[PDB]
Amino acid sequence: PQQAPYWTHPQRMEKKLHAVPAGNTVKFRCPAAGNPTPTIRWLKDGQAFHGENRIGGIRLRHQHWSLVMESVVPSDRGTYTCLVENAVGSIRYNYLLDVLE
Amino acid sequence: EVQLLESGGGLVQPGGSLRLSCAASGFTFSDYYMSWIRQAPGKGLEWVSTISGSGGSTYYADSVKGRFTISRDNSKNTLYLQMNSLRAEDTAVYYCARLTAYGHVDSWGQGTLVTVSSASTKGPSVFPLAPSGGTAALGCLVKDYFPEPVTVSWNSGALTSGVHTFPAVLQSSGLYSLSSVVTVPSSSLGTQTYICNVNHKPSNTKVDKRVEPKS
Amino acid sequence: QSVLTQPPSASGTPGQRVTISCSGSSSNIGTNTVNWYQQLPGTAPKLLIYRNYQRPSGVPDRFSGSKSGTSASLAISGLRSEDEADYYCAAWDDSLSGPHVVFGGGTKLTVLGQPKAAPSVTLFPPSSEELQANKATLVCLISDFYPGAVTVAWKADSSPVKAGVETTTPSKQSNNKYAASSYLSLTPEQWKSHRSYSCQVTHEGSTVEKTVAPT
Repeated sequence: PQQAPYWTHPQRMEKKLHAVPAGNTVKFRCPAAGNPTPTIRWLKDGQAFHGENRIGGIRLRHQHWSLVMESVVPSDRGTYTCLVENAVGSIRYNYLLDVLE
Repeated sequence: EVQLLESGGGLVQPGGSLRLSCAASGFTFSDYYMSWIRQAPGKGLEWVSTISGSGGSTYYADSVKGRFTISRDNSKNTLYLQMNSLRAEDTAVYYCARLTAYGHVDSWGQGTLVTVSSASTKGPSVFPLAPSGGTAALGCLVKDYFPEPVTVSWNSGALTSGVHTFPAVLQSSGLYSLSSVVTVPSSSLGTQTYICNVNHKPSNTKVDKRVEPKS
Repeated sequence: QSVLTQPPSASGTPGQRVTISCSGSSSNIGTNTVNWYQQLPGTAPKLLIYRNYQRPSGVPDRFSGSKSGTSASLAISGLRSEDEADYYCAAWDDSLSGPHVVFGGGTKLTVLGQPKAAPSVTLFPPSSEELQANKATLVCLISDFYPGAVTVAWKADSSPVKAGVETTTPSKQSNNKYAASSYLSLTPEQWKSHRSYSCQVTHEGSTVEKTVAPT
C-alpha cells in the first residue's frame, strides 16, 4: 500500500494571503508526505516557475518543501501554486502575494 | 473604526454598465485584499471578485469573468467594480469586504442594490388609508413603484409608536405596493395630526400626505 | 448553484444542540480553512468562525466550528430564539482555474416551540382619492400571528374572487411574530356595484374575516 500525498503541517499553511513590504523575504511552505516520497514544483500565475526571470532567483528546498524569495519587488506580485505529486495522487495549494510600496 | 461605504447601485437595462464604489477609512487601505460579494434577494452569498492591496492581482468568479473589472484607487481609498454586459441574473445587493491574511472577511459594507431590468423607474402613488370605543387604524398606501426600496416615516420621524410598515407585495405587473399604518384609540381621532413621509430614492420622489378621518 | 453543500434548513427547540453541516472537496475544505457567517434579514453577514474553529471576540462558546476531511460542521448548543438566522460556510478553493472563494448555499435555522398566536386583521376600502384616479385597491393587513403559515381568501359579496389578488409571503416583525398583507385590485365599478367585499384569513384552522362596503 503506497499513500497519495498529504499536507503534514496544514496549520502552517493558513496564512494564504501575503502582503509583503518591498525588500522583505517571503517564504511559502507546502510540507507534504506520501509514498513514494512526493515531488514538489511551483507555478506562478499558472506557469512553471524557476525564478530564471526574477532578480536574485529563488531558493528551492525539497528538504523544507518551501519557496523562498528575497528582496520582493512589484513584479513578484501574483499567485504561487505548489504542486505536490507522486504515482498515487496529486495535491495543490495557492498562496496570494502582494508587494507593498 | 473601520468604515466601508458603498455607492453607485441602481437600476440598469440588460446590456448596460454600472460602476460601484466603496470608500474605506479607519485602516491602511492599500495593505489589504478587498472583495466584492453579492446576494440576490432571498438567495445565498456569492463571491464576485478580489483584488490585492496594490491592485496588482485580480481574481474573478466564472460568471463575471470578461464582463466585470475590479480596480482600486489607493490615493482615494476607494475600491471599484466596473460592471458591463449586465444580465438579469446580475440583480443583487453588492457588498464591499475586507480580507485578512487568512483569506476571510473581517469587515463588510452595508451593500448597494443593483437591479438589472428592462422596466423603467416608476415613482409611487400615495393614497390615505382613512380610519372609521374600539381601536382605529390609519395609514398610507404606497402603490405601484419600481424598483425597491421605499422609506416611510410618520410626522418626520417624531412618531414611531403604533407604526407598522409592511414589506411590499410584488405584483404580476412587476411593480411594488406597500402599506404603513398607525394604530390609535378611535377616541384619539381629531387630537393628533398624522403625516406619512414617503421617500422613493430610485425616482427621486418625496411625498408627504396628511391622513385624517373621512369627513 | 453553490460549490459547498449545506442543508437548506435546520430546526431546534430552545436549549437544544443543532449542527449545520457543510460538504465540500479536497481543493476547498480539505486543504483550505473554513469560515462561518451568520446573516440576519436585511443586514450584512457577521463572522462566527474563522480558521476552522476559532471564534471572533463576542461570539459565545455555544457556537463551535469543526472540520474533518472535506466536511465541516457548525454546532450550536444552548439554542436561543435569537439564533434564528441564515448560516453560511465559506472557503477558498484551489481549482484548475486558479483560487476562488466558494460559499455554501446557506442554512435557515428555525428555533421552535414559540407560542401559537392568532392574527390581527384590518381591512381598508379604496380611498376616495384612488377612486377618483379611476382605480380601487382593498388592503388586508395580517399581523402578530404565529406560526408563519396563512391562507388569505377574498369574497365579492359572498362569492370567492380569485382574479386581481396579490399576497406577500409572511415574514417576521421585530417582535418575533409574522406579518403579511394582501391586495385586491378592482374597477371603481366592481367596488361600487357589490354590497361588500371580505378578507378571510385562516390560521391553524381558525378563520377571522373582515368586511367593507362602498357605502
